[PDB]
Amino acid sequence: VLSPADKTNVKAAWGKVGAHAGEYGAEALERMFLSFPTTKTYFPHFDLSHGSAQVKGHGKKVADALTNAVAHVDDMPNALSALSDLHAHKLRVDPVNFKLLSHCLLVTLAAHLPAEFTPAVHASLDKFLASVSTVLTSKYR
Amino acid sequence: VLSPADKTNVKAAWGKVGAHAGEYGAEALERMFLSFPTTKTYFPHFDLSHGSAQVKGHGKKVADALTNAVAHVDDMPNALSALSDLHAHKLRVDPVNFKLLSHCLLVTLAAHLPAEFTPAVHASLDKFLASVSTVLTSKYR
Amino acid sequence: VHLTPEEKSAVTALWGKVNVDEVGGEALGRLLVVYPWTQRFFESFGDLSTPDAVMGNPKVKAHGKKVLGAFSDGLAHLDNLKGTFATLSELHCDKLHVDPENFRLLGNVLVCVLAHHFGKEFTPPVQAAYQKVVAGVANALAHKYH
Amino acid sequence: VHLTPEEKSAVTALWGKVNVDEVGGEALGRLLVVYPWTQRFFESFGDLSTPDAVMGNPKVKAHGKKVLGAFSDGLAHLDNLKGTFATLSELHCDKLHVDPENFRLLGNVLVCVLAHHFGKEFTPPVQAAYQKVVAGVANALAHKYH
Ligand code: HEM
Ligand code: HEM
Ligand code: HEM
Ligand code: HEM
Repeated sequence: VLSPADKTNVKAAWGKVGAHAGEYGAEALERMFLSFPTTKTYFPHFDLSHGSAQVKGHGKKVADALTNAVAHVDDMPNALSALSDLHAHKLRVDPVNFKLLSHCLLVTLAAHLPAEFTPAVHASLDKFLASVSTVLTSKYR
Repeated sequence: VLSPADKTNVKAAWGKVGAHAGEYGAEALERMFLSFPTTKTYFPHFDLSHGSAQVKGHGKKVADALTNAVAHVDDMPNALSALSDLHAHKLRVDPVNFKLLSHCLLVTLAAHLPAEFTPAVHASLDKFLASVSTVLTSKYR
Repeated sequence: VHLTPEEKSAVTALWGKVNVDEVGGEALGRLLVVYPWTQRFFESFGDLSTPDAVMGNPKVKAHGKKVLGAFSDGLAHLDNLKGTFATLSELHCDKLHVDPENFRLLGNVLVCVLAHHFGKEFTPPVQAAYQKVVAGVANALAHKYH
Repeated sequence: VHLTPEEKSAVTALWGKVNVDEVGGEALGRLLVVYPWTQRFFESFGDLSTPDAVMGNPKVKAHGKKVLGAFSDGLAHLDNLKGTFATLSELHCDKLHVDPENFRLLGNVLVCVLAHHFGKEFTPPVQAAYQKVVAGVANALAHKYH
């Protein structure tokens, strides 16, 4: 449901991020584990304390997967087919938690990219993050 | 998305509803208004009392749109286009209430179809309803 | 939760004809068929391929006996749900790592079953009381989730 | 709601440096923009078609000024959020007919506005303390819904 004005926005603000993606992703989780303790359940084999390398290493993957989606924003179902299967049959994360991350992500983009975080872009991204949550869970049943 | 089987089961559970559709849709409404009072915020113009001509008439429309969705499950976006626009631009109901109306619709079908309502059919009806929820809110932004 | 004296009597009346052990295996099996992503905890249960395999698994059935048992014994302390489940709440978080959402999915598949089980007797006013009760039981299990 | 010593000191210290008339105007505008269907309760507000409009609309900015105002008043009474909004809850339900869900959306848009305004200062622990206040205040408004 992303209008042209939407892809231009998403691409625009995700272009400014650039190298910082890893750092940014890493913070989105820390805000998630602290603001929504029930998402800590999916990581009982991690060390969730501030500065955890594991959390920074995971954020990196998550963020690269979004950069990958922003590139192939026209054909996501396929660029993300391998991730979709992984979350559907192996990780089995309840669909709800996808909303908590998206939210925690946008928050991390505002406290870092204030000039480009206009109410227009703000709405394009949320949709974007929604659109990725619709794919990553498409095959749960 | 759906599977060839889910369709056969949907066309099954429904094919048995027959002429109890408008009446089953009426029960599903009373239930939703009782187990979830927050929904009565969308009907401040109705007489929400047992038997109401308004609540019954409505239950008839709702089901009929479902009977139509089932007939064209191989092509739902097209068939519910008129309602998509209606919900997205006029009524404007929070996408969360669609899930509540869905729960009350399964409770009804189960209390009325003892023989048919099997685990595999239950699974399919729940998908179908959510698939109907996705089309009606697809144009929200 | 806060049910009226008439709503509580209702709950108890209908639960006096519930075969706790059968409904247990029907509730826990249906939770794993409609929402397969719950199966993530029962790898050590064996065959969970088909709905029949899931519905005829002696382990799923046995676990259902437990769940709906601990559930049924909580109907005697409707006025103190948290107290009664304060320990299982702690356990599900720290050692089981079970996402609290699951108690909401199970609480709804429990309502659809009692509906399929009692038919016309499972009336709208009766359903609500049960909805308040399952929510209340879910809320209590997720009370000590740090 | 319940907040620890460190949390409450984080929530307050920060709320002391907030122009309640700027954040409220902003917050209500974005709610209307990011989640359009919430534009339903405001027909008599004028032009809302473009975001540039919504944000420059005086009636929308005037409202947000009063809403976020009544919000600060409860920030003084955290230990009793339910009794502090007892009258407003009734109002929103009975005469306004506003689906409580809309208190959950505003609460999340309000944390984004705080993170956009303070930047780094809005550290993860701080935000955490804020997700609590909002959800709390949210239940408090939805508390007297029938
Ligand atoms: C924007 C949404 C999400 C994206 C794009 C994403 C992406 C990924 C990626 C790239 C991996 C690494 C796969 C590999 O090891 O090769 C992964 C793994 C994982 N994800 Fe997600 N994920 C998302 C949401 C979620 C959510 C909401 C949760 C949390 C409640 C979750 C839990 C996990 C877990 C537990 C793993 C495995 C961790 C490990 O490597 O040990 N993911 N995800
Ligand atoms: C499976 C989902 C749903 C279906 C198939 C559905 C279908 C319909 C239909 C067929 C109409 C009749 C429009 C006309 O008269 O031309 C309509 C109107 C309406 N719907 Fe939806 N709807 C659904 C969900 C919802 C939900 C969840 C709510 C809200 C809690 C809702 C609230 C309304 C209202 C307020 C009306 C207008 C009543 C009036 O005529 O004044 N709908 N819907
Ligand atoms: C109304 C809710 C429920 C109640 C009353 C409940 C109760 C119990 C009880 C009595 C135990 C045994 C604790 C012990 O080992 O000492 C337990 C264990 C467990 N429960 Fe729950 N539970 C509930 C819902 C669920 C659900 C929905 C899931 C997850 C999707 C779940 C998964 C488990 C697992 C994995 C164990 C351990 C399995 C085993 O060792 O046999 N429970 N629960
Ligand atoms: C943190 C939450 C909120 C607080 C503390 C709050 C507070 C208030 C207060 C103080 C009034 C003013 C009554 C008057 O003097 O006329 C009011 C009215 C109203 N609120 Fe809220 N409110 C909240 C959220 C919302 C939301 C999310 C919506 C809808 C999307 C909403 C819609 C309205 C409307 C339309 C009015 C009535 C305007 C009129 O007709 O005069 N409020 N609110």
